[PDB]
Parts: sequence; structure tokens; C-alpha cells
Amino acid sequence: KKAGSAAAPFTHDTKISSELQKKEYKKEDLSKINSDFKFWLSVENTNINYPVVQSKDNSYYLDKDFYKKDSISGTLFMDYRNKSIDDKNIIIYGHNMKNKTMFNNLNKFKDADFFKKNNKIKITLNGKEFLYDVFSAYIVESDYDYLKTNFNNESDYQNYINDITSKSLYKSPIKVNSNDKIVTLSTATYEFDDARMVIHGRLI
Amino acid sequence: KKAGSAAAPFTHDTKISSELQKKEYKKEDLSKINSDFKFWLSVENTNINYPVVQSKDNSYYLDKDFYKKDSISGTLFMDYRNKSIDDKNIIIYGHNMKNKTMFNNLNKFKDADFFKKNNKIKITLNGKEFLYDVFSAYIVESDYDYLKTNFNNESDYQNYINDITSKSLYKSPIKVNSNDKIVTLSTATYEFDDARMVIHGRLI
Repeated sequence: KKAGSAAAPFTHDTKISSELQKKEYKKEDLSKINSDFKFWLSVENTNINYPVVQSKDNSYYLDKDFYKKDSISGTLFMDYRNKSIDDKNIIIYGHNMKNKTMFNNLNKFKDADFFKKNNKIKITLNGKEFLYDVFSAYIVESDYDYLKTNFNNESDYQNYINDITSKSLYKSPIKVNSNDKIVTLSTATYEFDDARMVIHGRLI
Repeated sequence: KKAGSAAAPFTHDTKISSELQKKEYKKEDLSKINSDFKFWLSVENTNINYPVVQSKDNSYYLDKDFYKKDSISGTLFMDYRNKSIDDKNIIIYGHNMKNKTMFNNLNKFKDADFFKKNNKIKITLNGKEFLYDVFSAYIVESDYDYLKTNFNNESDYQNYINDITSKSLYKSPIKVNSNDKIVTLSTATYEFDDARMVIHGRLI
């Protein structure tokens, strides 16, 4: 009946994802299933609990599953510019799906209270967990690209931080400086989307 | 470089779509390529100029090209409920793509000045061209399901008309009533889109 409500495509990704959640919990090595795998990602009080891959660009995995087959949800993925631990800003992209999956829940950070509750973003890499507090959340337009992974100096990075901080829908009691590391979570799509969600966390 | 801007998947759909424009101009029979083919759709002062198909639901052709292959743009398709030439409302669905293809240009109707230009919708079927005047246009939440192909009586139909007329961002000269036939063009997607375009024309 409803346009784009058919079950089989969501079932595909739902089945793949949950199976991977199990495998991750048992500490199986997911990079033996896709060498593109980098780390696991979760966010407190969301359903965001997924693997993150990376490829040559910022598109391949939007409509591809963890086994590289076509899929409407895709797999979360790190920006292709990211290289290492040391990067100042880790950027991760995902669909906003209609059964409220992938990065859909990023929308919760629009609630004033949820945002004050200070839910953490969590990255798990080779059995070591890294935590980030959200200091900035906002909504951007289809072709928003103010998303930088690396910087020439302490000063450029500070300016980027001042900028993305001033953009926040809500003021956070966390000042970030040029010695911090940050994470950026972004909605992304091949379709036109003027309501894209952008979240920034600070490494605790 | 930028998230979801990889050329290749768009190239796939541009190639197909412009070949089919050439085939339709030549008056080739497109139902020999795909049985599901129904008619041709264009809209004045837009790049909307595509083939319309129908499956047995409202999802299959969202991410399938006219050769029933995976594609990020899909193929414009008619609501499965439209069975007859005497249906009171014909309803067609399409993607709002980032490269401004498919039903992107429905968004042009958000402009008061494009709206009052009376740009007509065009259905070409078996040689015969059928023309419609756009009398309502608006934005709807991801959920919107107030899309009805048929009605039990002229009172039910008039109420439907009255309602969708009230939603228009703009008032139109054109009065619609329960003896009219109408077309409905809706943006649609597997993702969450609280900014999707619905427009309605009236058969001339």
C-alpha cells in the first residue's frame, strides 16, 4: 500500500545487521569478512549499533551492504580521507532510513532534553573503546560540505571548531580546543535532502 | 569527494533515460522492452520527461531501472491501484535525486512564480496526448498516505478535492469538481523524507 513500505529490502539489511551485531559481541574479527571494516560504532540511547567500513570514495557503501551487494540501507562508512588514529576529525556517513534505522536516530539530538542528557558516541577498535560527548548538533542542506578531516595547523583547526560549534542548535558546556580530537556523524544520500543531520563529538 | 556525488550510478540512469527519450520520439513501442510500461509523462518547463510503469505494489520500481536492474534513481511508476482509464485520480511516484533528475523538479512548484505560469502536466498514451492544469502543490511528511485512486461517490470525491486544494501552498484560478479527472505526482523514497513534494493537476 504505502510507497516504499515493501518489507523485503529492509529485511535484507535488518538480517545482515543483527547477524553482525552478534558476531561483534562474541568478538569475532569482522575484517576477515570485509577487509574494508575499520571499527564498530554505537550511540547511547539510539539504535545506532553498526559496523563502519571505508572505501576509495564517499559513495560506494551508501547503497551496498557489508558483503558488497546492492542494498537500500547500505553500510555506515568513514570518509575516504581518513587515514589513522591521529586524524583530528573522523567523519562517518549513513542513510536516514524510513523504518528508523542506520543514522535515523541522529534526529534525536534535535530534542533539547536528549541533547542535555549527554549521550556518548562510542567507537570500538581492536577491543578498545573510545568515547565522545556531543558538543554540537545541527541540520544542514543537501549540498553541505563543511566537513574537514585534516588541518595544516592548530589555528585552522580551532577556526573549524569555532564554526561548527557556533552552528549547534543547542549550547553545550564543553569547549573543544586544537588539542582535542573529534568525530562527526553525518546523514548522507544520493537523493536530495535539505534536512541532513550533523553531530559532532569530542574524544573524552 | 563529496558524500553521494559519485558519477557512475547517475550515469547509469542518465544513459537509460535519454535513450528512452530518443525511442519515444521515434514512436517505438516501449512495452516490447518492458511489459509493465504504461505511458509517457512530461511536465512543461522541467526536465521531467520519463516513462511510467506499474508493478503489483508501490515499491518495486523505486530502485529499479526500466530493464528491472538495480539503480539509485529507479523508474517513475503508477500506483498499483490505478487499474482503469476512468480512474478519478492517477497517482505516480518518483525519486527526488541530488542531480536534479526524476521528480526533483516538482520542487520548482514551491515558487509562487513558477506555479502561476500554469505549466501543464502531460500524459502521452497510444499517440493521444492528455493535458492537465496544476491546481494544488505542497510539502508533506515522510508518512503522507492521503493518496486515493478512487471514491464511492461524488461527495467523497469532492471532499478529497476540497482537502487537497486547501493544502496547496498557493491558490489557483482553477476550480476542480467531482466530474473532473485528476493526476497526482508524488515524491517517494525508502528513506525518511519530511520534505516531499506532492502536486495535483486537472484533466483538460
